[PDB]
Amino acid sequence: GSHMQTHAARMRTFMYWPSSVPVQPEQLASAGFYYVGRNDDVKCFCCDGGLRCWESGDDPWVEHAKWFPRCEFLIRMKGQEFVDEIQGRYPHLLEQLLST
Ligand SMILES: C[C@@H]1CN(CC(=O)N2CC(C)(C)c3ncc(Cc4ccc(F)cc4)cc32)[C@@H](CN2CCOC[C@H]2C)C[NH2+]1
Ligand SMILES: [Zn+2]
Repeated sequence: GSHMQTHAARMRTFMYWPSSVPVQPEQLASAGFYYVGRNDDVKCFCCDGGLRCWESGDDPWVEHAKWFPRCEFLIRMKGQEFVDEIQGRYPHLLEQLLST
């Protein structure tokens, strides 16, 4: 999309985020997601991928890589190797583990 490109702008959309959803605004906004204003529906500012029905223990970066692996914002922030491993591809696991 053309909006919500900054972390601060994404955070502002969470003003009416329901307090009972077990995933928090900071986690979502960091992973590129902003609140669309209905239920627990979020969208990525970059790939426009939509996610809902957040569950306790969900990791927004893992959900981003599981559903929208070609997102250029996801790749810039987390790197192609992170996305590959979420997609079940491990030819570069040792180097990944070593590098960090
Ligand atoms: C966090 C986790 C996500 N998960 C998948 C999910 O949310 N995806 C996967 C898919 C990309 C196929 C998809 N496409 C449309 C919508 C709808 C939408 C959401 C936001 C929005 F702004 C506008 C529309 C959701 C959605 C949940 C399980 N989902 C729940 C829905 O049915 C599919 C199922 C697999 C569990 N929680
Ligand atoms: Zn995205």
